[PDB]
Amino acid sequence: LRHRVLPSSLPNRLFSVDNRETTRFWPPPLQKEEDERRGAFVESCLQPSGKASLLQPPQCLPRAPSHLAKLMEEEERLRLYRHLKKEERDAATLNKFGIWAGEPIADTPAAKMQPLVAR
Amino acid sequence: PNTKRRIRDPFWRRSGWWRWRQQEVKAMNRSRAFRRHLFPRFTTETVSFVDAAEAEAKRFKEIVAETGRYPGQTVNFFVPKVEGAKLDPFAALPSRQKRLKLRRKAVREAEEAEKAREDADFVWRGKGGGRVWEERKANIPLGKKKLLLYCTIIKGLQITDAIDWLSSLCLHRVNYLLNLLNASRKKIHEQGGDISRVYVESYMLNIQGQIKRPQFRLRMVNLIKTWKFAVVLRFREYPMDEYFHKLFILKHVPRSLTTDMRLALAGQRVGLHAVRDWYPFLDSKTRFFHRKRLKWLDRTRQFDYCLARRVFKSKYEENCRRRKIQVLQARGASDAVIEEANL
Amino acid sequence: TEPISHMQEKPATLRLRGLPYRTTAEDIANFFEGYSLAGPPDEAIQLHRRMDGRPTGWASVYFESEQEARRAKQDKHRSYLHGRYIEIFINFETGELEWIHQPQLSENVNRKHHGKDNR
Amino acid sequence: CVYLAKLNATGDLQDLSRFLIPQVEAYFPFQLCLLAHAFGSVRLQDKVLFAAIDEALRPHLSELPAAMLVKLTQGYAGALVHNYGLLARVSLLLQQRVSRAARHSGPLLPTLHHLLAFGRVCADLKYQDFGYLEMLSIQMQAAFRADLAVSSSRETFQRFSPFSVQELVEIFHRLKVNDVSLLLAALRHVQARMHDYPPSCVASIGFCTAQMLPCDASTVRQVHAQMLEVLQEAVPLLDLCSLGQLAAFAKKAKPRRNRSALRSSVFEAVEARVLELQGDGRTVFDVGRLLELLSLNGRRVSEEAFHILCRQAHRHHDLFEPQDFCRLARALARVKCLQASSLVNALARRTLRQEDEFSPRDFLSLLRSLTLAGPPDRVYAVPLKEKLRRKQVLHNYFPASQSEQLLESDLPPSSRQTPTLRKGRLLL
Amino acid sequence: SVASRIHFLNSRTRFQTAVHASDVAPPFLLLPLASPRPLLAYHHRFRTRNRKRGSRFHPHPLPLPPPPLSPPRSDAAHLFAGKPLAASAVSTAAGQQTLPPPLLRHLQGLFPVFRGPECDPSCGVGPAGEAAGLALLPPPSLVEPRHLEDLARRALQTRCKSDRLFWRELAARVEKVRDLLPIESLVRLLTILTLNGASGTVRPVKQIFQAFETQDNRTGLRLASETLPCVRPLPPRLLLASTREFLEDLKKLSPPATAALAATFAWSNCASSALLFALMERWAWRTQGHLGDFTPADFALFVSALGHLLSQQEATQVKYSRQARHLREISGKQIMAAFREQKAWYFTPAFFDGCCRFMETRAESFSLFSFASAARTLVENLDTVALVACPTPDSVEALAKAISLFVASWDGGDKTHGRLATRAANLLLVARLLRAASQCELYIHLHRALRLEAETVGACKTLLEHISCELGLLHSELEALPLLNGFVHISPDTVYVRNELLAAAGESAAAVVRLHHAKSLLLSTGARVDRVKRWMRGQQAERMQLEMLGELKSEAEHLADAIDRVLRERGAAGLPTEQLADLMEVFALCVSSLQALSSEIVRRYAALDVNQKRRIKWATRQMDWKDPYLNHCLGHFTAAVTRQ
RNA sequence: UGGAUGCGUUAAAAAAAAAAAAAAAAAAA
RNA sequence: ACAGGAUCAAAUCUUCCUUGAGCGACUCGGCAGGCAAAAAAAAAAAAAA
RNA sequence: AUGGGUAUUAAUAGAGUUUUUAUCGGCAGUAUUUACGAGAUGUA
Repeated sequence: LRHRVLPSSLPNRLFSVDNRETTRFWPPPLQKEEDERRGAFVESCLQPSGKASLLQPPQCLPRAPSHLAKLMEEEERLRLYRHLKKEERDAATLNKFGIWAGEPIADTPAAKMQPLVAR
Repeated sequence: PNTKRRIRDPFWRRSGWWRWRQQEVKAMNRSRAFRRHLFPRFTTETVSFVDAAEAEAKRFKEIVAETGRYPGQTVNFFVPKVEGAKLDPFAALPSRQKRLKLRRKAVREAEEAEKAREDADFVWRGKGGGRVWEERKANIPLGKKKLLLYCTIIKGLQITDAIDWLSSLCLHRVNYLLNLLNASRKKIHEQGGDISRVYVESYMLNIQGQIKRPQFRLRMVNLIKTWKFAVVLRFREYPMDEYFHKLFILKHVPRSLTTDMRLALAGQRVGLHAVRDWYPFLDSKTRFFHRKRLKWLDRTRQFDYCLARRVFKSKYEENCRRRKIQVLQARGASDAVIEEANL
Repeated sequence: TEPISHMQEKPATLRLRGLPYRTTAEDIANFFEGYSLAGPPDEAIQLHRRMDGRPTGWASVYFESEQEARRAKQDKHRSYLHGRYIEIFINFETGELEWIHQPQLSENVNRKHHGKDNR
Repeated sequence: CVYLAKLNATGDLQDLSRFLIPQVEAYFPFQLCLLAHAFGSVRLQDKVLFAAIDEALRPHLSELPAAMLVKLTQGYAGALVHNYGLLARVSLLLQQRVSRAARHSGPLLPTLHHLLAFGRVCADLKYQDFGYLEMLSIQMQAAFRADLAVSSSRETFQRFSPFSVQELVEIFHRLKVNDVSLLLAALRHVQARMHDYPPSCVASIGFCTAQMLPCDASTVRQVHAQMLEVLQEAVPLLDLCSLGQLAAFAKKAKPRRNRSALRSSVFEAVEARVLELQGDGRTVFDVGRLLELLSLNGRRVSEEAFHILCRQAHRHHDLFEPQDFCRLARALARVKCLQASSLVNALARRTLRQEDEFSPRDFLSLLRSLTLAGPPDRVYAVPLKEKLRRKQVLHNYFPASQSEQLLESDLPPSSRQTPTLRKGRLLL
Repeated sequence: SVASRIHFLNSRTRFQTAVHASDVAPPFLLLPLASPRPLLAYHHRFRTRNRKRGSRFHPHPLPLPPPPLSPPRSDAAHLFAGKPLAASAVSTAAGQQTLPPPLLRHLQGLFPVFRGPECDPSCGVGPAGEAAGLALLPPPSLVEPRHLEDLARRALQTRCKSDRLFWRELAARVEKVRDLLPIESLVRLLTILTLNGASGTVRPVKQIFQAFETQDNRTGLRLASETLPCVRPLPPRLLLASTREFLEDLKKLSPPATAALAATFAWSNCASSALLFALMERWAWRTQGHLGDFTPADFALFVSALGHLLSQQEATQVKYSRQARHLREISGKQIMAAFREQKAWYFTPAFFDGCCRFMETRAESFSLFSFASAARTLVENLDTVALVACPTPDSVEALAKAISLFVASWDGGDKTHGRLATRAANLLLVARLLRAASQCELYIHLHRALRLEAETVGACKTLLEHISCELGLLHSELEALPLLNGFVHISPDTVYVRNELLAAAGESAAAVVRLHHAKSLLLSTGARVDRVKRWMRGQQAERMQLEMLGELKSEAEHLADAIDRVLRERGAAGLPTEQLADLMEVFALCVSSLQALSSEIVRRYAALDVNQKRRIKWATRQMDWKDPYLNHCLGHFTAAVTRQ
């Protein structure tokens, strides 16, 4: 390139469920749950323990170790990609607005994503 | 009830309903209402409705006032009405009901004539027009204050909408108004008017009196009254062009019609094509978004007002004609009878 | 358009009420054994469901002719299916617009001097 | 949006895409083509908008005029969106329209200008369509033959122009497609009617042809010799870009006689002309290559010309490639072995920022040249060594021929990251 | 990544190469495996927030008919003007009002505006411009899943700018009811959508997989830009969503359904690694699924799709493995420690052997298209240079036997001469069959020679004889195009058919060269293998000889004469880029066609591989060819070859 | 398993506070 | 918006200038929600099918 | 490399997919709302 082309920042500046560049990891609790369930599924299917985990309805996934190794490599690459992109976006947000999302400090209904009610 | 329902006040508002605010807000509302209209960008003529009977009465009275004589009089003079007179000086002129009958006759004649006129599809006519009926019911035991409520409810509504309105109220004395409306609808249908495009245009209340009864109390005798009133309703059959401009362009659709459409779709009494067929009239959201689509198509000059009007009119007329033909066929009528019925 | 739901013109129909939860289209077809439907049972018989799929207890059955529909109604009205007698209704109009002939509404409702009823 | 793009309101144009997106399917195809061109003109990438535009134009592409197709493809090229799915379809459509061939809309049938515009778009997007280039070569050879056949001097250049010839040659050079017959035909036409060829066109054609073809060929050598004669004749009219291209071409050529004297005189003339372009702060050219050519084979650059060129090199930094960085560093190191400390510092800072853009060998040679041209400030020297070290580990690169942590005292004093307090004022 | 994007944008040596417009294929996409998405469920919860306040019957937007190329007249008086218009224009002018067939008949009787060809009186115009047969079909959004298959079949039977709305609606509805459709119905729906999307398709010349046989102006070829292969028939999201359903209900697919599924995935050029591996493991000879239950056509389709997908899957896996370095995290301590220190087979054998057994057992009940595609796919590379890492030679011997039996039956079988397009396609298929035979022979011989280190000809003749004559006949019968060596007429169908012919020629030349190597292969035991390796890798070696071919020497000479005859008149442009070295080597064996080949190599130098460049260099050196431009390209470009 | 009240308990600090109902360069809606 | 501009040209991470106060601030633009039903001391509590 | 056919990492025009509780009874029918431009000086 001789004249650099500038990518549009609107994907970063548009906050809605229809903009993935911004809603991909939102809310953080459900992002963590998604990552945990993906890991559990990978461990219970691509690393079988000889028993049916029953986490989901059965699938006819490959069982040959040669195929399982490549599937595991693919999943590891996907995990690394997601982690790195989340880290980079968090760093950019911190450097721009000083906004930072952390882990919950107390056991409260809001941290559980539930409404506070008389019960 | 909800106990938090917002009940409206026409004269005061929290947001500020002083007279200057009313002026500004109603200017905004008028602008929006006018901009809601889509108008054809090409027409051949601008025909306007006229009432020959009313014009002739006006000229007759103007001549009487200007010359002091009936039109054609040469010797005698006009004689105004006096106490005890049994002769009507304007007896030669038609009555109001006669003028209405002549209006219906003229509307029928013009409707027949328009079917053989070239360029009839590119003519603008406007709001007024069509046939008019005036129906009166007397001896209603209700007062002005309640009749005003019940008539303000129904003024401007389609006849079936008004009947549904008044039937939902569960009021014993509204049975008089319901009887009047039912009888008027039956009469217009028998005379050949299209019930689908008959609206209540105006009402008039005429007192007749009040029957008084004694009411004996501790220190005085009172008189309690039972009212006697008459109601006159003005029904109008909208011409097809006005019906199209109202329902299709301005999205002012009878709720009775929309409810019938929704019931048909829910009960699956029509095909899946009916959803897109009735999209322009079905629900508030569909009506709003179709109005937006029409506005965009008009502003890009892809929408054609005259072609759309012709399509709507043809579809309506063909549906009615199919109804007539198939109800005749359900009787086992002969082909000759069916053919002659169309002449 | 082969499907009845797709046809612009629907065959003669009947509406059935009183159906238990167990009722199936095959059960309705057996109930109407000996009567000519507008097509195979999967199209001629349509049980009515809510948004969650729960049976409403109402069914629509399509026949090849109005004569057959009326014969079926005459023969099967108040006949039993799964221990409950079923009620059958015509479910199509005449085109005559009989609703225009409304009855005269009472102008002498003397509520306080008449017997009690749930009209 | 078109007006905003023309006015350079890039931010406003970018914001308006939010409301543009849900309306692309409703606009007219020529409106969409103009939208794409407007976005490309400011070099603003909006991939969602461009994808939506492509989906909307899918059913209308075949009926679009050639000018509108060129506008759409030029917008894509300017945005550097590599939609080869669109490029292939446009190439097929243009070929079909030309085969059939053989005021608000514009003609469906294209012209040589439209073909050359699409070819330049393909060069920008690195789309090497050999079939399309074969078609273009055949058409251009026929056009050259007809132009030579023309006799009355009024119908010459009727279908094309010297600028069109230059654009064709540049297209083929950039795409690295060696159409020997086409290049020879272009050189023959240039020889036949060189008196009508602008000197800038001659310089560009000579540059591209010498870079592409061997100069040992008899015809190529003769034509290049005549072109060099005319260019040395017309040096006083040339701008900085044409001067740099002429300097490169005069050295890449292989003349029959006075090979060294020709290059020496060309360089002397270029030096004399550069001083006359001191204030030309608008033209874009290869300062690094010009400096390298001037400082080569032991030749020493004139002090004034070197100062002017290094002063002007600051404008081009935002346009530099890794190879441009390496070449400029090489030129500065050679000239020292004069030194432009500010230019070296800017180069070091920019390469530290853009470290990822460099291959192992490129980065190693660039750092060597940076050190040899007068070492940059430690603030850049130290982290650059760390980056080179990391790159060598990652790429397992260790050539046969082959520090500390930063200290607060090494930070620039213009900033105030040290706790020291100084007498003076901060004039806002 | 941004770094890799910048690398590509900076590179002056990397290009997207295409000899002809139809070369460009959609980028290959690998579809990751699925897992529960509570986050996406949350987003859906938000999206459905206000359904109670909306319409219960048409919540979605009304489709917008595509607009015309030019704006309409300012007064917008189409009915008055009276000129008939397109169906979409009619709908927009009517404000998207439905026009059933009887209404259209009436309105056509009255006014000519409704008398356009797109307005069929027996169909209607539809509420959004749906013309012809589609006008009678209800919108897919409202159709129940149990009727979608019949709806799609009726829609496809119709085979116009408003058809895309219907087909996009169908795709969306299928994606929504993927989990309600029966699996077989889902496969058939995908096939129907692919057929509609790619109707009027032309295969890339250099690509092997093809869904259907080519048999079913001057030629029978029509090149439509709107349906080039680069247009992906299906959206990747639909395939991604359907992968989970297929994996859950894979055991209920019949052999034809599995073949159709693989065909659709290969047609769209999207791969799911898990699904492909599961399909490979499900089927084996005599794995509760028999490869013999397949018919020959379905078997060939399945094998071709699987190979087409797996090759690119392996390539992407390798490239991503190379990329993973920069995603990995390294520390400065490890970096310093580093200097302290300083101071390709993707078929499982159980499946390859089964496929070879199937071919050997049923070679006699194949067609040219099916057998050639299956054999060429099963052969592919065969690790011929490097030579589980490799398959057992027994399977390759069975494949060679299958080729021989098929050739024996097919020679007796009679041929049909149709359009030049079909004839060229068949010629290319025969050339690819010859290539597969040559690769089988070379692999078997290399295994035997390696064994020695540690310690069919008739079918080839028949194929060569057929090719050498059919090539000349097609060249004579095909119109003449201009030569690279007021526009000039160059028809695209003619160009494409010429490319087909030249691809067949290149495949034949490659097969001949590989046969030469296999025959040369039989101290000396290792010397022969080293010689073969040097010839294939482009290192210095003694000039090859025709005598090695033996019984095929005359056939090779006749093929070379035919190729010279073609290249002399048609020119060199249009040759496949993957066989220029093979053609040069054949010319070297047999010693204006040579000049044409050299000029084309010079023109395409930037797109050629380093191995091809080395082979061409040494072939020219042995031939004593002295092209002054090929010399310049060989000696002044591609440092990777100049320095060695 | 709970509700209300004081005959029960707590506070008596903030007022530029607690809080609110009308973002206003919009000068003829 | 690091969006536009200047310069012998900026530590990674802009040396400055412009952006009247980058619309009061942050968002949305198929946003927004008056009535019914069902609930309901102020409030809160049901995704769609 | 008397130097840029030149070395490194294009996911590239596509980073795309509906969670949990729950034996059984009940609500979810409607209306308003965004082009208050002169599309247009129509694509040169």
